[PDB]
Amino acid sequence: KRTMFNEGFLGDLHKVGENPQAYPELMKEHLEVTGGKVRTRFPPEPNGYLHIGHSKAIMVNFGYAKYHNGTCYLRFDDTNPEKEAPEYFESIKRMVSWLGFKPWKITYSSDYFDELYRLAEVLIKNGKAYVCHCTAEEIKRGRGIGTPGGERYACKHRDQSIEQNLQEFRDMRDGKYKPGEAILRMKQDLNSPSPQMWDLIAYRVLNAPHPRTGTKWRIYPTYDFTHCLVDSMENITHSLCTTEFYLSRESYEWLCDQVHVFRPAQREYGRLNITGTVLSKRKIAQLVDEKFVRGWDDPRLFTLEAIRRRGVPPGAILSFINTLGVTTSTTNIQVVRFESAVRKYLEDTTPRLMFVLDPVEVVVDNLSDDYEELATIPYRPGTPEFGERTVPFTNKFYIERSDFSENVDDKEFFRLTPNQPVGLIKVSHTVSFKSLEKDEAGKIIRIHVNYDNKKKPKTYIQWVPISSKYNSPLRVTETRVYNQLFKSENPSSHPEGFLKDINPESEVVYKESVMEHNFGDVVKNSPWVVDSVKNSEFYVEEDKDSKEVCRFQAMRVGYFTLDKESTTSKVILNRIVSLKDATSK
Ligand SMILES: [Br-]
Ligand SMILES: [Cl-]
Ligand SMILES: [Zn+2]
Repeated sequence: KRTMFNEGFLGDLHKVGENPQAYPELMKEHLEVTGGKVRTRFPPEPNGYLHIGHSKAIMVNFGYAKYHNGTCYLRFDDTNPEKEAPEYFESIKRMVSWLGFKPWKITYSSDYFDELYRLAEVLIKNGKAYVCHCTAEEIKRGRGIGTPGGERYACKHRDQSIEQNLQEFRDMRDGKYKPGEAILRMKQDLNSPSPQMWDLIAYRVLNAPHPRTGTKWRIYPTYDFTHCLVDSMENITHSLCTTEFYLSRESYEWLCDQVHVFRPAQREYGRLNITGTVLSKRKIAQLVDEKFVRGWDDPRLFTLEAIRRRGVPPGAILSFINTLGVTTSTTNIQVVRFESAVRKYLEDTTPRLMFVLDPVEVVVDNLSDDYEELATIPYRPGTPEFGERTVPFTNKFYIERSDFSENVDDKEFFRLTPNQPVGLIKVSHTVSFKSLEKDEAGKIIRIHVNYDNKKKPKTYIQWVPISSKYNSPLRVTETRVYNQLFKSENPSSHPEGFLKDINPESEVVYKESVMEHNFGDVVKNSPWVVDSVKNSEFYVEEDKDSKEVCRFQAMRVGYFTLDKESTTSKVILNRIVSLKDATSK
């Protein structure tokens, strides 16, 4: 019964209405508005695509609310003016939804600019802010900073009367200062040992339009100003951020107290750090721009869009996050570890098909054209709810080129050779080599065998029959096999730069693979959900029309799903992950 929500960091969280206040009477309205129910928020900046790390923030905030029958905001933190970029907003919405969560309301930090400005005047009127005209360097010097440790002291602006500050702030608003010539600073404590109390900048002059508020504003608040005040206005009961910002909790609470508003409870958890890839917008941008990957959703990347297109089930991500647990400590996870978790999840949940990447035609010389041995095969052993299907064994079929070898002295090779018969999955007898045919280039184009129907074979291989009756094979136009994008676990530390740690074989494309005809029924009945998952607390209902929900295990090959670009006419598969953890090879 124990999950991340009732133990560790989330388990130790306060109850609604039991977090400390500077002013006692403010809790009353808080409880009235919240109704004593949990209110969290997911407040991403809509200036980029979300990556795997954000899955933890999503699950933590939406999950905690859900667990307590409360609500979670989806708040676009658009505090800073930016160029229009709708794609980021919609992607964020899709990813939240993809992971199975629902915002009770969607808001923007910019929705509160009017109230934020008012509170800024309140802060000034309470003698807790001043208008400063110091340059960036003069501000650094006042903070004892090009190395730190120096003496700290106030500028002359800090002593300004309330009247002067208020007038100058209104002049900032009305465009009487150029950008940088004036800022509103919080009047905190320059003698404090904490940098977050060194008179933080609250408002800047930017003279730039805003997508939501147009040309209305010449001045904008900073994150230091907006985050706690918006949390307060939205009556957040649990403001959950990463420990990366633990130091700012002091100034977070200070600001609320200075303008006499409800003081929300900011509590910090350790973020998820994925190593073995690159997550910065600038570096991924380089990969995309220079064509190292196909785009921002390329399956080799660890953006959430990429992970979705790759075929990683959303429930696997949720389960993974829960297993790691949530505490004040960061979770530092290798790509290999994440991929192992996905692999195990897929092994528990996927239907199993016979699929041949690089097919070689096999002809059975001693079987008639009307011979048909119907092999009925469960979609997944030990999973009755997945049912079964049938595959016709005829006198013509395809096997993997890698499942035949002419080298009869290779004691490690357990498949088909001229001196060694091979078994076929769910087929009664083995097949034995008779002859082969090559083209001028020496490539094998056909193998003749006998069906040994009148000593056990070393292994049983997959096969795809040629059978017009059952429209077999299903022909796959393109199969994209993905390996590690980088050769090392720390690409950014590569001498010649991270781009030089790229793995040349990160994407291997196979053309004209062949698949058993029952793939059609697999597609039709996707997603395939085992009972254990259906009844778990991490079940995510997926869109049955999404391509990526068509996940399956290709026996002896790996785990695959349909790519975004796939169609019935031109089937395109992505390999989600290989069958097994790495070997020395
Ligand atoms: Br955060
Ligand atoms: Cl490649
Ligand atoms: Zn100053």
